[PDB]
Amino acid sequence: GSSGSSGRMLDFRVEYRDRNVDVVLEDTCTVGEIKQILENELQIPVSKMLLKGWKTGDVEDSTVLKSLHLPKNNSLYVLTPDLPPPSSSSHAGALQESLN
Repeated sequence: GSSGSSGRMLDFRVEYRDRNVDVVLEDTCTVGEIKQILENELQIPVSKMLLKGWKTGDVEDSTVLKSLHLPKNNSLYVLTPDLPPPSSSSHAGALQESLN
């Protein structure tokens, strides 16, 4: 059965322009995960997303949660400067051979 090893879940509340999403991942996961994760729920590219609001200055994706020892209730926020604003429909912006 399930015994011996235990993993504490962390509720990371990511406040994004669109809305606040709840994230749950063991402390074993890498800080970078939270990023790619938010994409599986917000469908947003980690590239356009900028993880911020850490515990100490700026944390590197090469760091693990268990390292920072985040509290039970966590609150983060994403900032997409490049990515355009959330709009139902728009006209401005045509497609044509051109790098992104």
